[PDB]
Amino acid sequence: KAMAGNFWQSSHYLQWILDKQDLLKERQKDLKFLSEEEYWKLQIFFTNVIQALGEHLKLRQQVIATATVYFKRFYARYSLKSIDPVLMAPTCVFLASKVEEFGVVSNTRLIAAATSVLKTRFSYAFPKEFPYRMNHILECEFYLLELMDCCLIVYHPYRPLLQYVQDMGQEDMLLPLAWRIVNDTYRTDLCLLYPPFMIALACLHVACVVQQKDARQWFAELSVDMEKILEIIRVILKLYEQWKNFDERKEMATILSKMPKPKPPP
Amino acid sequence: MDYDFKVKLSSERERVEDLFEYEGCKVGRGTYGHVYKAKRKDGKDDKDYALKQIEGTGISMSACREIALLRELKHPNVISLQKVFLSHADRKVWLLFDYAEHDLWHIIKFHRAVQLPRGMVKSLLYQILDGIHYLHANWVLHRDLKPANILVMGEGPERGRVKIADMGFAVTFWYRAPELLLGARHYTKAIDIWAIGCIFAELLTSEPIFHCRQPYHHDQLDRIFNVMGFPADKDWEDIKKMPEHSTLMKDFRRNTYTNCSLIKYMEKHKVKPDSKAFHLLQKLLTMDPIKRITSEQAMQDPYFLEDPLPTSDVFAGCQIPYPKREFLTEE
Ligand SMILES: Nc1[nH]nc2cc(-c3cncc(Cl)c3N3CCC4(CCNC4=O)CC3)ccc12
Repeated sequence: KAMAGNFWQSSHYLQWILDKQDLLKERQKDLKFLSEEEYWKLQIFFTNVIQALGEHLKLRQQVIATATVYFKRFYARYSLKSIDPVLMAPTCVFLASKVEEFGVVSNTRLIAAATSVLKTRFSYAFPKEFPYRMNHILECEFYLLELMDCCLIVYHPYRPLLQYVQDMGQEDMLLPLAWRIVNDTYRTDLCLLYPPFMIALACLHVACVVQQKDARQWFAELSVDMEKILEIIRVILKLYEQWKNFDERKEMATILSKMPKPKPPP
Repeated sequence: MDYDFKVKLSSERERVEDLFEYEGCKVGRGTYGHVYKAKRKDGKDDKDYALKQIEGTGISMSACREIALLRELKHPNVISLQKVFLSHADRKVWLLFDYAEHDLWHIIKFHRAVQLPRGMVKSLLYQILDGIHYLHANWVLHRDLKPANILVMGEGPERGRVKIADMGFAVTFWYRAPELLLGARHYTKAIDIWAIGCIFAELLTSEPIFHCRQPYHHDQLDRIFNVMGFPADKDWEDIKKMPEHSTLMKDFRRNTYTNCSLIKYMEKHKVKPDSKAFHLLQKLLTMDPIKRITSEQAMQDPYFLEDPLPTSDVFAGCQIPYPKREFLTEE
């Protein structure tokens, strides 16, 4: 469990917990082409592409989460026209798989996964086959590693969620739902804005309200900034309303066509 | 990829050749790649750096894990990654570390060819223990600790500081714990501690304690038993659970080693069995890995409170007689 208790001296905390104002300042370039609404819908879409790539490749949820964090870090800093997000999604999963000690996912298996996932599960968005080959993934990998400043170890809310629910003595009751809610938080910017333990406390809280479990005293006994936790709950509640109102399958072809396109060479 | 983004990045990218002077300054070539003693071309910094071009192209599992871990680790006794350069045309990766002029392989070799002073041995052991404790606390195992990997800083602001190197991120068996030789399927903290015990013995005597002529390695085990004695059942109850335990029983008899003990070996090399040095060493060199001391417990040992106290500079302000690293050809 390498570096597991080093979060406060980690590169994730010291470099990759971003200020919300800077994030939304860098995003204004892409907001000339897409509305705010369409940008959050793109983020949901590409989160789901990455989850589907990991599911197809039989990778653990932690590896999928790290891949998702990489993808988000890249486009927190750069425009969507910099590198095709269809190229970037499998690149992130490839790089995360090497970090997380599963394997250098076979080149032929990475490409086959990319082709089959877009054909089988995203044909509404992508009528043409996956156009990229392994040399394109390899170039992209070098760009991605450079932008992340070689920051590869990413901490997630899963580990502290498990510790908190064990302390409650409510693993069987609360863990399944709290876990799925942590998965859902990756549809938003939260992982770029708050430490993972705060996200796990927010997800656990929402799970307690949904299942009608009184945990007021336990949450009262924590040494934590509850204003920050309530900010996160507010984003979690907002994302299920966004979910309700969003048809990915009807809207995404049109939204993807509105994305800024790369300039060709002169 | 967007053209404007591509040219802006290529314009602004730091290139290893532009920032660093390393022409003809190669100090190492191995399976790891190529390592140079480099200085900044800009001139503001005066220090030497160790500049490694990693072997192969792209980003392998081992390169990925090495970059990922070294990017997070920060401790005085573990050698630290200062910068990564990615060269895009040829897909080569360069790592910049702090430069360590010396190491224990070369230091011990200088003394084996004039005893290795006992203040220096204590100070070396303590800093090795400190560095491994930091790694172990972060669930990072070294997996191949030996004198070649225990670097020591030369003249400069970190003079005499131990710097642990070459962690197993992703032949000779003198530093390998007996459970590895009996078929253990996993690296442990205890395996690192055994290796530290071997290094400490070697620092005391100038000779590798389990030196042996070139998983199950009979002759290496024979040398451990000639030194340590053959373990009684009471000393290592779960030895029966080792995959190669029956091979051991087939090939060895405990009768053979009845006059053998660590006490007898160390007495031959003028290390008194009543010394705190010896009691500590025996705790590190315990055959049963579950009865082996941890790095933290070792650092608390009263050996380190006995005169002389360990020093931050293992040379104790004295002159460094050890020669600087030889330059190699580009061939
Ligand atoms: N001819 C050589 N013998 N021992 C050596 C150690 C170094 C060295 C000096 N300072 C700092 C570091 Cl980090 C160094 N290295 C080199 C590269 C290495 C060696 C194994 N794998 C590596 O990546 C890690 C230690 C250089 C030249 C040497």
